[PDB]
Amino acid sequence: HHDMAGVKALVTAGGTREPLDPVRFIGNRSSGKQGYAVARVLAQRGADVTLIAGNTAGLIDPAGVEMVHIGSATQLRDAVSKHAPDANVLVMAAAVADFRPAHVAAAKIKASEPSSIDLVRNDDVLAGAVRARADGQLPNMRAIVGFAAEDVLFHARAKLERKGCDLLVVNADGWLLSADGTESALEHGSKTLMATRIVDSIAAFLKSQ
Amino acid sequence: HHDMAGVKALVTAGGTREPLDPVRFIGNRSSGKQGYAVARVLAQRGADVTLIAGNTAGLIDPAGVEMVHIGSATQLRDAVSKHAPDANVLVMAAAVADFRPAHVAAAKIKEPSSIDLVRNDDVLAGAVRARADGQLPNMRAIVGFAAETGDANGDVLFHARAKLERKGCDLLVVNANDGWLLSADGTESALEHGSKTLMATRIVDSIAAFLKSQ
Ligand SMILES: Nc1ccn([C@@H]2O[C@H](COP(=O)(O)OP(=O)(O)OP(=O)(O)O)[C@@H](O)[C@H]2O)c(=O)n1
Ligand SMILES: Nc1ccn([C@@H]2O[C@H](COP(=O)(O)OP(=O)(O)OP(=O)(O)O)[C@@H](O)[C@H]2O)c(=O)n1
Ligand SMILES: O=C(O)C(=O)c1cn(-c2ccc(O)cc2)c2ccc(-c3ccccc3)cc12
Ligand SMILES: O=C(O)C(=O)c1cn(-c2ccc(O)cc2)c2ccc(-c3ccccc3)cc12
Ligand SMILES: [Ca+2]
Ligand SMILES: [Ca+2]
Repeated sequence: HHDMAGVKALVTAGGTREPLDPVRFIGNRSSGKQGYAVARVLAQRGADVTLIAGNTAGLIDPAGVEMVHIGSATQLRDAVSKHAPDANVLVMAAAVADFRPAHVAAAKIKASEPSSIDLVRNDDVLAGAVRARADGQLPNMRAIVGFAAEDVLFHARAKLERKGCDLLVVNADGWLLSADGTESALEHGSKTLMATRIVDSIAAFLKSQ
Repeated sequence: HHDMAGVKALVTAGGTREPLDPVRFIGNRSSGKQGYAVARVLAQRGADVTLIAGNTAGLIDPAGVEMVHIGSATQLRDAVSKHAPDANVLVMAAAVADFRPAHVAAAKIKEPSSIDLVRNDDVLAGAVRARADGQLPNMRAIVGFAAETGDANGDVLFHARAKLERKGCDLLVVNANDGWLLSADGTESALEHGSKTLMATRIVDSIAAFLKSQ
């Protein structure tokens, strides 16, 4: 029915774009459609949803959802730090870029030997939240959900353990891993059907607390 | 009303994406909207339009336009080499990536090594040379695009004119009034801002004009 009534949820979706200069960047192919699906299903089940959106300009804003638009992985981090204290549930569906150019040209780049692009690591927003909650800075946080693309279960359970989040959605082959040792598989169906299985898992996790 | 009837037009639009692995890539912010609008305005005036499209702002295939979807700059070059002998008009509105990664992983990449790069071919320049070398007998108009600005190395117009001269195309459509239509005869025409549809009309009108002089 409306099991997420009154629940404050913060969702990230899409891929980030790390500028090389004002027009070029490093991007990824994540559509963010799956992240929009969870936000939509959450708003559909009563949650007060805020959505931070990356490279998703051609998607429809989900109904009833407060939209936050970002560009790079660092802008996403700032937006998460800004909105996370108000959330009871955080869903990190963005394909956040793992690295960024070490230098950003303030102008568009233009004849002999090609340059290489030095890289620097971007901050792990999901770990930083897991740490903030463990440091008592996120008293409202009842659920932190991560995503992973990957024996997948070997990599998946190891990644769930390293992130320290409450649930890991891997391949969304597709599985719902709980820190409780629960393993469920995600029947590869529609993005709506998988967004229902995730929120089913979230509402379920919230009740055990 | 149908001035491009019987004209075979080959159009490129959008930005290319140069893969590092299956999920990451190097791209640019090109929407493809002006390139699609020219393809649309060409087909509506009777042309047999083929549109080679890379990354766009989520644009819809125009009706009555033959679509070819490409990813990287090398795939765009191959697609243009394949279709150019049949085209009478080439409109290179795509932002073709000048470089691509030296190595592509077939799987994703879990300290980091920098990204080595290798240059991509200049697809528009190769078309100008092929026609000047007689390999494109049907090609009557070659059109390039440029987004230029004024900097410590020269005013926008200087950069724009230099780009027309180095490329050697018949027309250079320059954005920066919105921009310029520079012809290979030394003709220069401001591009008045309008919708992408209206500006596509001033462009095709310029192309039709050049084709009449040709
Ligand atoms: N800088 C980053 C990178 C990832 N994540 C989040 O952590 C999960 C990681 O996804 P994954 O693709 O596995 O990224 P990595 O943890 O870096 O793993 P790998 O590089 O091996 O793919 C996702 O929820 C993503 O939103 C994040 O918050 N900040
Ligand atoms: N590898 C490339 C690069 C550019 N172009 C084409 O050439 C025209 C001019 O693009 P532009 O990038 O403006 O020319 P460059 O010489 O790459 O510009 P710059 O030297 O300013 O970077 C465009 O129509 C584009 O489609 C191309 O065909 N192949
Ligand atoms: O030099 C040029 O004329 C030139 O176009 C480029 C130079 N870089 C570049 C070199 C080294 C580096 O560290 C950072 C950047 C480019 C990067 C990307 C693109 C591109 C990609 C996709 C679509 C369109 C354009 C084009 C260029
Ligand atoms: O079709 C589009 O709108 C698009 O994406 C464009 C990509 N380039 C482009 C960018 C860099 C480059 O090196 C090569 C090509 C453009 C250049 C000019 C214009 C344009 C021209 C006239 C009026 C309005 C816009 C539009 C594009
Ligand atoms: Ca990653
Ligand atoms: Ca260029």
